[PDB]
Amino acid sequence: MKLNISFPATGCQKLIEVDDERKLRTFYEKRMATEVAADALGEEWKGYVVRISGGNDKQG
Amino acid sequence: MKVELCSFSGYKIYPGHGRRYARTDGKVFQFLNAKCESAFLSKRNPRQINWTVLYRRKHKKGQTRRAVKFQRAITGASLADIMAKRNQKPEVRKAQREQAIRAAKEAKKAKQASKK
Amino acid sequence: SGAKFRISLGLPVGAVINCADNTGAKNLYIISVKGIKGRLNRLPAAGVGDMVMATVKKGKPELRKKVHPAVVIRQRKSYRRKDGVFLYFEDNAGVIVNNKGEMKGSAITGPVAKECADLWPRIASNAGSIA
RNA sequence: UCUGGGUCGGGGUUUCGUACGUAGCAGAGCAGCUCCCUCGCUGCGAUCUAUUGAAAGUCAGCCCUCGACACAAGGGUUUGU
RNA sequence: CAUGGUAAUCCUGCUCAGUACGAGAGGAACCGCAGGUUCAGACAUUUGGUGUAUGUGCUUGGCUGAGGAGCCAAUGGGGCGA
RNA sequence: CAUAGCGACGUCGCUUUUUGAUCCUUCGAUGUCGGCUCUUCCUAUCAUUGUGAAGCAGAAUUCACCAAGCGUUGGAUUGUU
RNA sequence: CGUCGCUACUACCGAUUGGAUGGUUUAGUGAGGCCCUCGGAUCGGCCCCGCCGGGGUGCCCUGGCGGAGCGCUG
RNA sequence: CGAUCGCACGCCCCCCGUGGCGGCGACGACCCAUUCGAACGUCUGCCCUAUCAACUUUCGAUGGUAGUCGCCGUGCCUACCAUGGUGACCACGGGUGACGGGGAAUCAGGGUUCGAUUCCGGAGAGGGAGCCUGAGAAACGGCUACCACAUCCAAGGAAGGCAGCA
RNA sequence: AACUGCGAAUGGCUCAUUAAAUCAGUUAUGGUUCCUUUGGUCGCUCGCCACUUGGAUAACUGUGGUAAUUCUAGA
Ligand SMILES: [Mg+2]
Ligand SMILES: [Mg+2]
Ligand SMILES: [Mg+2]
Ligand SMILES: [Mg+2]
Ligand SMILES: [Mg+2]
Ligand SMILES: [Mg+2]
Ligand SMILES: [Mg+2]
Ligand SMILES: [Mg+2]
Ligand SMILES: [Mg+2]
Ligand SMILES: [Mg+2]
Ligand SMILES: [Mg+2]
Ligand SMILES: [Mg+2]
Ligand SMILES: [Mg+2]
Ligand SMILES: [Mg+2]
Ligand SMILES: [Mg+2]
Ligand SMILES: [Mg+2]
Ligand SMILES: [Mg+2]
Ligand SMILES: [Mg+2]
Ligand SMILES: [Mg+2]
Ligand SMILES: [Mg+2]
Repeated sequence: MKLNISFPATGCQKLIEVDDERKLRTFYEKRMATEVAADALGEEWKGYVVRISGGNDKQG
Repeated sequence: MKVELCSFSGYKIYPGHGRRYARTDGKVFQFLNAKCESAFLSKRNPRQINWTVLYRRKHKKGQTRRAVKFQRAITGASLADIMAKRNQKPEVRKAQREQAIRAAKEAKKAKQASKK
Repeated sequence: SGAKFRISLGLPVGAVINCADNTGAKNLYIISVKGIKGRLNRLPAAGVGDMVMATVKKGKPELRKKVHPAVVIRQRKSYRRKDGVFLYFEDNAGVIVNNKGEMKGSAITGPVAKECADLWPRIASNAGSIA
């Protein structure tokens, strides 16, 4: 499950290819345009709240 | 731990529970039990059955202003350049606007003097 | 690959199921099931993915008084799918095939059980949807 | 016995599906009051809404209580190389 | 443990292998794998069946002055049901 | 090419799942067809296990041996066997 | 001239509760669209008004962050 | 009840001196007229058939009243009324190997056959049905759904309409 | 390139449907609608931006998803 993380204040969006579903289950069953504290993704994401903004199915 | 599906009643269905119904038209449903299945097969509306999730959120049972804009340097001008330009408040803009007036007056009168 | 697992049968000999292909038949009267050794007094019964011998009871007259192979693609009896889901369909249906497995017709109306799909690839290609 | 096991009660689970009563400028309307009111008020009215995923049952062969209550070192028949 | 009973059976698909063999047409087998049939012994987590828990709604006729609460109709009928 | 597989003319047997022959038991009565159900037994083995032979290249088939452990089904017509 | 016999052809009757194909409909189910009544996942403005703020003079011209007014609207 | 765009570029200066005027257009518009039209109406005219003589009238058939809807007039539809309407001068029904006409063939005169086909009008885009947009479409070299075909797939989906020229 | 405007409802093909229906002549819209062209009209109204007001979206940069399309998402 790739992640197109993007910061509007700086551009510099990048694609991160995670493999731990435990990191992503803080996102699971959250609608779009909702803010999730992404402290479940490693230690590099502390103090970070992120907003879901879409995605694509397995079929694109 | 598989996919959790939802019923006629909207309840969460766990693996090993309930049935799945595949109609000929291609739509497929799943039901938690035979109470939910029979209700669906009798064409009873889930929004009129009190214990249904659809009823409880229709009847509302049991249940801000943000604005930020950030200044960024653009292609053609650095952030230092745009800040100094937009911070000419102490009569620097007055200096530009007064040299503009004298240049406009002297150029317009000179253009009238150019012709004869 | 992997062989087909056991499912609930539901359709004995003498059951009239629908005909989901465009061959011009409206139903198939099951007269026997392929691969049934059988037992005393026990009717040979078939589920989805099973080859049967069937005679169309109504439909085009050129198909009527003949015995055709057929493959059950939908069954109205619930069957367990080795992962807890008990699936059943709105109706019993089948398609007319030859002994080689290819379908006489060219289209299938309605879903097709996954067990029947991966057992008969020629049915799978013509399937509108897989249940 | 470090008590025991009962009987009620409580909680849990679960089954059905939202109780009586009260309230409503909810309600097809209808019948009575019009100095009255400037759009109202007195009754009848299936049904609807809120109280209310409420009410009711749940071991008798469901689970846990240590809450209440009484009761339990008692009875009878036998048995020896 | 003397003694008595005694139980498992058969098939298909994949691979071997379009191989051996054969002029060609055709066309195997052992090892291994995945499953079935008939039989047997159980079991109820799940799906289904039952259902007088006479459990809980719905409902016809009647009956208790009415509401409420119920009851009778040899299980009144019917829905869901531990 | 008699004998892979067959076997005429003849001849020797076995079996009691055919049908006769007889009339020993039963006439102060042994309920007389078939089917359904259910168990067991026989082998003269249809299939399966192990084999031998062929006019057995493969496949399929046929003959024969040890062998009855297991199996031998669903139906239309007919009271039927 | 007719029956009878032979050979071709063409129609007819005929069990088959025969068969096939158009078209018009009763009734049942009913995809989809449109309209109406809702619904409100979201996206904005106003009330900003906790803060440094401020100027005709604590009585803000306001420059941005920020709380959130948990209200009024599109 | 113009917050639009180009073309050459000039006039007035008293109030002065920085502003007011200026020509050619282009784009635009609510409404009127015209043009291209469109739509529904009036009168008259059609092939064979009675082995089609009574049809329409529930579910509108005929008319009235009042509405809804449509661009408008009307049973177009709704409600309440009245029982009407059409037929041997052929209704109604059926068939057509029927798109209609301008026309074509044959020719004393009268007539008889053919007109799918390049002009005019109509209809249709495999069969029906429903619509978005637009002045104009029930459009199909637009969409939506069903039916009949048929396409590619990693079977998770996606995409169609030569009675246009070949 | 993309937004915007226009056109794409014309042409071309075919004759299945269609028997007072279409169509031909004739007549009406005083029962209607009409892009575009052209001609009218655009100071007729008393009523701290006008020296000109606001936000997004394209195109573009950048990250992709999908076996796949004139498929498209986030920033
Ligand atoms: Mg039997
Ligand atoms: Mg209790
Ligand atoms: Mg022993
Ligand atoms: Mg045995
Ligand atoms: Mg009653
Ligand atoms: Mg009562
Ligand atoms: Mg009594
Ligand atoms: Mg009685
Ligand atoms: Mg039941
Ligand atoms: Mg004797
Ligand atoms: Mg006797
Ligand atoms: Mg005797
Ligand atoms: Mg006896
Ligand atoms: Mg022997
Ligand atoms: Mg025609
Ligand atoms: Mg013509
Ligand atoms: Mg034409
Ligand atoms: Mg336009
Ligand atoms: Mg058209
Ligand atoms: Mg169309």
